[PDB]
Amino acid sequence: LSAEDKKFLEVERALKEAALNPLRHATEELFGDFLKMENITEICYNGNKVVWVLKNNGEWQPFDVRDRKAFSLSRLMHFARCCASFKKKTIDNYENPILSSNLANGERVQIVLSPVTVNDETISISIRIPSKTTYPHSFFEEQGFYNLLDNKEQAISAIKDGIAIGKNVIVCGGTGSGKTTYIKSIMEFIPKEERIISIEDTEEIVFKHHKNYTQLFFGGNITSADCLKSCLRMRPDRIILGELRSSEAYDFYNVLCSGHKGTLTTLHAGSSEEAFIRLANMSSSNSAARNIKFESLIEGFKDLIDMIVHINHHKQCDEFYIK
Amino acid sequence: KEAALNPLRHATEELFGDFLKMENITEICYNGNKVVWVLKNNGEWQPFDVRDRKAFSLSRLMHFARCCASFKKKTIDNYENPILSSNLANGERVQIVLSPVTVNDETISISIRIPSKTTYPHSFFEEQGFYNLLDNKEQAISAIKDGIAIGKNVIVCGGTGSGKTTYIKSIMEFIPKEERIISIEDTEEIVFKHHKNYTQLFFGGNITSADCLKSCLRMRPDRIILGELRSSEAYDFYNVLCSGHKGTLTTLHAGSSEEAFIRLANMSSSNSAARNIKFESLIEGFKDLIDMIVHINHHKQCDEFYIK
Amino acid sequence: EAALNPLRHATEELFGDFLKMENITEICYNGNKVVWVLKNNGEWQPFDVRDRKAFSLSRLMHFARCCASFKKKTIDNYENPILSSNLANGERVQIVLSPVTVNDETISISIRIPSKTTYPHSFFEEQGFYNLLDNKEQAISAIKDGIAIGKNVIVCGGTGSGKTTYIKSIMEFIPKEERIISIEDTEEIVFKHHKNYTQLFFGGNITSADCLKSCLRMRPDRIILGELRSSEAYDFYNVLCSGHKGTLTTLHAGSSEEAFIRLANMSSSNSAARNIKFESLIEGFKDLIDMIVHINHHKQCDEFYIK
Amino acid sequence: LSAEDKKFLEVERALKEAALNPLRHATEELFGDFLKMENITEICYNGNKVVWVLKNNGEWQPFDVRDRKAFSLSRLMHFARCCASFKKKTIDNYENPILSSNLANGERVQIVLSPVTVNDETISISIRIPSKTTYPHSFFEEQGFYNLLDNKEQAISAIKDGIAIGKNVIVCGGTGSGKTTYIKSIMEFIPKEERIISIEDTEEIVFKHHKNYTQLFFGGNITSADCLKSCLRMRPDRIILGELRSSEAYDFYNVLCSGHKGTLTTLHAGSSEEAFIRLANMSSSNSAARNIKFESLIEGFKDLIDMIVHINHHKQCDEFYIK
Amino acid sequence: KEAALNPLRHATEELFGDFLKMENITEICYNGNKVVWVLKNNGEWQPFDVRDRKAFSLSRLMHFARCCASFKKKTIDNYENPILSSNLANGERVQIVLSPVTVNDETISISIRIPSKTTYPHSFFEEQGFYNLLDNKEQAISAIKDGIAIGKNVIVCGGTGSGKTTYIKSIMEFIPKEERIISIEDTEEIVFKHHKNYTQLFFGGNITSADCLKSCLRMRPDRIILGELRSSEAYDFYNVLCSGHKGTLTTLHAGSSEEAFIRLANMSSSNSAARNIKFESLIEGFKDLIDMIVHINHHKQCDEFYIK
Amino acid sequence: KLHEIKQELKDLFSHLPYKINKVEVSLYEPGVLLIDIDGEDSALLIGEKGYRYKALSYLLFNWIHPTYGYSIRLEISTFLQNQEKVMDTQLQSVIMTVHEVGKGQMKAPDGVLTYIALKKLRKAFPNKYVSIKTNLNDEKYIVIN
Amino acid sequence: KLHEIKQELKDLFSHLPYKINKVEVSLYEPGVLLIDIDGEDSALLIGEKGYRYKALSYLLFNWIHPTYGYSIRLEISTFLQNQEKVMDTQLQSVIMTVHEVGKGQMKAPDGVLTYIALKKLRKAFPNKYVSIKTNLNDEKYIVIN
Repeated sequence: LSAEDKKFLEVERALKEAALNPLRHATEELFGDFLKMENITEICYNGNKVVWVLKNNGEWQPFDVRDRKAFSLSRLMHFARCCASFKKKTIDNYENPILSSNLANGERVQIVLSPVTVNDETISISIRIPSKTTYPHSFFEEQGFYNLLDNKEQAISAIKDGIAIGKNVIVCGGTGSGKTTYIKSIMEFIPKEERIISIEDTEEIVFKHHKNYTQLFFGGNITSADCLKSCLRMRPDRIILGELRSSEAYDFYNVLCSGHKGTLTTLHAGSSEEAFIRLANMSSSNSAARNIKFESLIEGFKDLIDMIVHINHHKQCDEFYIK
Repeated sequence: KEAALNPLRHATEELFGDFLKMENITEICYNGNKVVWVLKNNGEWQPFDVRDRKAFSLSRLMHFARCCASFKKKTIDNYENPILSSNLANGERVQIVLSPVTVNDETISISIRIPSKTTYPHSFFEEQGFYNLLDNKEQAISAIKDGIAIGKNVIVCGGTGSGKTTYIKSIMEFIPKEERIISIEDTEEIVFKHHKNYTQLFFGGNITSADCLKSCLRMRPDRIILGELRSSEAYDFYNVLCSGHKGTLTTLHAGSSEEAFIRLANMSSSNSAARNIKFESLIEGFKDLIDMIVHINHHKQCDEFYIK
Repeated sequence: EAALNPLRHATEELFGDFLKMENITEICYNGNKVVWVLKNNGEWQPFDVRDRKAFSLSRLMHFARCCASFKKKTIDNYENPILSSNLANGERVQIVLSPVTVNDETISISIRIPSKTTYPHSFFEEQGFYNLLDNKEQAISAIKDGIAIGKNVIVCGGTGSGKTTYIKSIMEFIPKEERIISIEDTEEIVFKHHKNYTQLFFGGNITSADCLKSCLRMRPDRIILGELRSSEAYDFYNVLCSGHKGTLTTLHAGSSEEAFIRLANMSSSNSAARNIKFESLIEGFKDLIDMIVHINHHKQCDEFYIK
Repeated sequence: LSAEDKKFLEVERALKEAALNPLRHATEELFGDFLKMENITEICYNGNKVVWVLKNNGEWQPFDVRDRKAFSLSRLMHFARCCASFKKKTIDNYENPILSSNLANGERVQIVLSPVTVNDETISISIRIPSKTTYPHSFFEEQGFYNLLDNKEQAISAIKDGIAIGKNVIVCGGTGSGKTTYIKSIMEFIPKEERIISIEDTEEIVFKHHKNYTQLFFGGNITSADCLKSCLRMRPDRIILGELRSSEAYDFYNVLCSGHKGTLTTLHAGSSEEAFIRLANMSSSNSAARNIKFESLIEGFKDLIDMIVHINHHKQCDEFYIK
Repeated sequence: KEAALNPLRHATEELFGDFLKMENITEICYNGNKVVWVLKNNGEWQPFDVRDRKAFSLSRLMHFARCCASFKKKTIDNYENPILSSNLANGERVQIVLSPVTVNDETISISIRIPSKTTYPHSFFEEQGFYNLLDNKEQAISAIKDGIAIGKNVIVCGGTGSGKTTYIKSIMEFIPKEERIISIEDTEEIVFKHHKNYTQLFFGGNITSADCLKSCLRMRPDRIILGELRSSEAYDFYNVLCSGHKGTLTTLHAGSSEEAFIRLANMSSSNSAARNIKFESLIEGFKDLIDMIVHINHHKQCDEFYIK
Repeated sequence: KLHEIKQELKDLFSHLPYKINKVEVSLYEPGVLLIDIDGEDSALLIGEKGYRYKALSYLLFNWIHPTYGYSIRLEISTFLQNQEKVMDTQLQSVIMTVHEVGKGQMKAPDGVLTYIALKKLRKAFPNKYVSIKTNLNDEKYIVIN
Repeated sequence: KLHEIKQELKDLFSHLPYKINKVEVSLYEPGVLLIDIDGEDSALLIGEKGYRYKALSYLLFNWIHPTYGYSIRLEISTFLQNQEKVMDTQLQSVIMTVHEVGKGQMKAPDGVLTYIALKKLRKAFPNKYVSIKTNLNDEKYIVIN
């Protein structure tokens, strides 16, 4: 009976692979050479025979693809349609010219078509590459992450001791600030005996110091809030929420209110004050928060967030907010 | 009932039997990597390797999961229903998560909540220093004893494992023995040591917590004991309060009294019938009707006793 | 009367002895061979029915299905374990079965008996209802003259204060020529001085607000709203503004100042009150309510508020 | 061609009469003797073999109908179903036990059934009789209408001169205060040269001093607001709005804002302050007013209403509000 | 077009021909009782008996009504469509109401609005004392002349017959001749005495006033003249303003400047796209963008000239 | 009931003479009666652009639906089936727009034609929301989205 | 396309042996393909309470719908036709509650049974809002109002 279940698993895997094959093939045909590059964060196509690669160090590098059959309009439309259909969406030159989707290994794809782009021969593609390499916190201390703070060693102690005792911490910055790489480094300071539950859409967080953990993933008809609701029934000591983007920010607020300490998350913000505004604005789109004053939403987060670390565009902390 | 019951009982014993026999435990967890984690009452996680056990295979874990689902007329699969909240045969809560919500094909997450089924007298709480941290200590004990005798609306709040249900059972002494009690629960936890006239209600399947709340209003209760507030039924709970019966007891997850009120209004807001009500009015409504909130800390002591 | 007979015999066989008892308000069966009766004095009396074949699970289930069939509803151990129905005459019944009840062997039955008693107001005077008041004889004159002339009156207090009992006795002072419309959940009000009246009842998909709306289209002289609970307080408020005389109602509140606050907060939970300030609501009720009688747990008036 | 149109009109009248006949017959069967009574305002049946008649003088008179076959349950349910179907509604002992309808001559009917009434053998019926008789304003002056006002002759001058110059006037009171009878009496003081347009659901207003006028009526799929919209396209000097009941009160507010003076209306209120509250609450249920502060709605009416005359239960003015 | 046109023209002449030839009239009304009421420019209603005219029968009046309806691809009947807004052949507005909205079977209400088609120069307005009531008289004339030259958003408000459109035509002198003008109208009233580069848009049937507003934004106007604000298109008119073209002219029914703002917000509110926007924000938006409001009284004089 | 209706329509057509030959009343669909009228004076009951036909169809509904519980289908000569055929062209043309785009619209036809059009559009287009919406010009359109 | 699908399903059923004799792919409805599988090892593809049948029906959808644009009807032996007949009983019982009351509900069936039930209930019940709502117990119900 186990041998029949073991055999049927192979039927499932073959059928999953069958589904992903047209996307995996269309991806390799266009972006294979670029996806294989080391230390990349983003790949962009702008509709004029140049592929732009953004490296981890912040440098944009162009590549001519005028010679490649893969960057024909029909082959780019094929790829876009595979992307669309993979997340059960449509992309067209009419009512759906904008697509947010994913590639097979889970990287985010943004596609824009005419008439949103400049002309009918212009197709825009942006692929975000997930944070892969894991750095120890020593790397941040050695490479000058805290150097802009006029209280360097006091701030480092505060993050270490705050993470250890179970303070609610948010790490914010813009895209490519290294938010996630930094969250992972400070997981070192969560006592090894704590049961961690992480919530992400793709696997980025790594567990180097913890043995009792479960990773939860959202996508399709499973939302981040569905994972958070499940998380609370799984007896966690620590909840790591990969990123806040929209309405789940208010689900996160209710977790903070439920007597749960020691939460760790990231969002896109330019400072601690902008983080609170961003939190309140993301929470606003939620059912429970539809009749809540913005000012009450803001004050609610301010009473509950212990530390905010903001990272600038040069991967240094420029604000260490302590409550 | 027993055609569905036997498969689950044997599957539970096969997998978690050695761990369910353990004393003074509060949680059993499986993370899909041959280790059974037990959380003890003293707050220590203890790992038990089960790689050498034939009982732990993907198919046996998956058989147990489906048995757990069917027992509560639910379904679990790797498709539309990869998250399950259900129960073991004797009623302990089970959270099961499958791929694609777990990291891969071969990862099954299982979390079993072990109830503290022992019932302490309130005298035992007093003697162990439950109220000892409090500045308003003597006024709290008097409010618990006299307030619950007259008939007041009390919420016991705190985190998981803080012993909210245990404390609730203890304060039931102070409800006069003559009063008719109606309880509303997910699982049978509340006991009736002092009351002969009572009816237990249990929600599941087609019957929601809110259907039990509406029913209890037509069953002439003196006291209504709602096991726990979780979501939209907080709005129906507020209606139960507005029809001013003698008193109510309930539990909630909150870190303080002020967070309890925010939390009550938040849960009521997500109800369709409250979609055009000001959040302020929801809060204020609960502030009118709730008489005492007892917050229990992580060391099982009251660190805040709110009295209206 | 044929389809109104197998229920009569089923009710007769099971609850006959208990239904014939005088001065009762509730009959409960909790699935454990004990019939609990609530008397008008507020006391529960157990009756052991273990030595009766009539309280068998097969018999109780026959009764349950009769109540279901009578109101064209269903009751089973699956999708439909909770039933709201009526006995042949009209008394409300609530039946709960497994799996909502504790086990296989448990049926819950609750029967609500309508009131048919009214205390005279002279009873309240001689039992010392007004004795806590420094202005006793003025307060008695004020309640009698006020109800007669059409003043808006609220009677408040807690469970077991006798709010409804008192409000029913002061109905004596409404002139007998007045057309009265009452709005209730359960039949408590008894009409002994008025021959022109209509009773309205809410429940299910019919709200208190619905009866209030209907009431305004039924040419009433007086409106008696049994009790104020929540959002209908706003509908009640508009009735106070629509040019009628002398609305009577009850409320759970501990004083006049608590009453106005509770009135304003109850109104604020109405969808139509979304854009109204709390301050406008409270001042509104204060401008319209003439008298508030608060009764304590000893069933005496400890606050007599006059506008 | 005129002879064919004249002939087809008789086909229309015969088919209208055919539709109304079952209602007209069921009405006569039950309430014929009572509807023929002089000086009546309401007829009520309470579900216990007594028909209650309310006279113009405020007296309730009972009539036993235990002897009449017409007051059987099935005959009463037949009548109720005729009433329901006449306004394209249903009445039943389940989801629709409450009915607001009309009789053939346009009188309002309110019907309540079990389970809203006390038992299955109880049917409630309330018939409102329209204000018929027209009184001259001299009747009001002679019979002591203004006698409670401590500035009698000044108030009478104010109403006469205010109506003449085109002030916005509201007459309020409870049911049977004689609101409509009073509106009609003060139409005397609108200059005879003014084009009046009235808006009602049944014909109550009479035109004794005016020759240039049009009566508009709402019912079914024609709302009061539809008539008000049409009215503004019909070049009126004076707009008489029979009664304010719900959302059309905000349509009436916009008319006042459109630079239209000399409007005349009634509503149910117990004083001038209660009239403003009532106006704001009725306006609240309207589309344009869904996001308007109650306090702004109140202040808006207070800036625009010139006079409010309130009538007590003894048909006397107890408040003469002047702006 | 002329298969539908001829029946209406002859039916109009048969009924109202003698009254439409009358000079200095503003309105023709029929109330269903053999009397044609004519409103003169001097504000006097004059009754003309038509009981002796064979032309006035129920069937002829009903034939005219249907002809009036068909001309504008509309329907009129005693059933779903008893209220009609339409036009005569030469474009004058007609309001027709039938039973059951009128008092009986045999009552037809007809209201015909007679446009004042004569165009006065602005000098004529100044000379007749249009601005003479005003305290801010000279600042008003300067704001009209200089403000409209630079490009400002102005609303002309007042009641029916106050001559709003007439006044609008006069102030068009002060729009520089080089500017491209787009007008949006129900009926052709605006004239172009000073501008060679212009396009007239007319709404009807499938094309709403809002469709014309959206179209004009893609037709590169310097000035947009919207005939009148009536309802939901006030929200689309606000969008026209937000895209900051050089200037706009429009009319509205309001008793003052503050009532104009309330009125603009009220019309915008009844739009589906504005259902979750605060009424305050709507008002404020208009207060930001509207530069001058000219209110004309019942005697055709400005009694308020609002300047931002 | 069918008897009482026919008894009343023959009754009426000879209290006020039309050359009316057939007056049939029959069950057409669940809850719908066909009233079928013909004769030499049949075009006199259709009227100028079908105004009398429309009046009759409303008036028969307002009598028969409240009294007998039935909706009606009126036929005078071949008038209605001609109107349905003409309507069928435009209507097949609307459903081809709503299938090549997803969104469509057609002006509401005269009288009960709108309601026939509604059911036919509601039938090709489960699962899509067919309803009748009104223009800023007060023009009625059947809208599908 | 029908060829590529069958070529892949036969392909797969002999890289991991099941006694599989028929694998047909055919057009079933507009935009719907019937995939029909039989053999001695047919019950091994249905699985304990149809869990493998449900898995296969989702997996075939997730492959065929994104790549070929077709939705799927899966049949293994007579499994689906039996489930449809069983579901037909309760489903007529619902339709008779929604016609004697107007309001109804049935618990969402397993896998594509829900979607078959939706279409059938959406067909009796234009014009009525057949949708799938979830309760406080996280139990899915098909609801008609």
